[PDB]
Amino acid sequence: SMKPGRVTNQLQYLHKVVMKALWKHQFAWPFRQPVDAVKLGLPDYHKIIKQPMDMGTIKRRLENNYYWAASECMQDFNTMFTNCHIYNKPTDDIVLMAQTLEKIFLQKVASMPQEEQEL
Repeated sequence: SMKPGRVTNQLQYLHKVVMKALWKHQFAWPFRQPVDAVKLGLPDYHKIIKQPMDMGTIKRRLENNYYWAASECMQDFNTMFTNCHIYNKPTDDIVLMAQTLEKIFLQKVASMPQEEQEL
């Protein structure tokens, strides 16, 4: 991080509303921790996916006031979702799970405060 972490109204919303809804969802389980490509038998995962990202990592970052700005957290979420769409076959079950979470993410983000302020 070039910037210190802090708390903004948008980051607090991403934590207390958006992550709260996503973490507990029944389709969250493939996304709660980093992909372990050896354990899962995915030998080219790290050749294909340049920036792994997962909700466990995002949740820890939110808990530890890691982020400087909400866009940084948003970028992490969209990287996680994109990695799934890129790596997986369109017919893989995990793609449906990611799509379901994306819809929830978008629905919650639609009610986030739209001007960012430090707390």
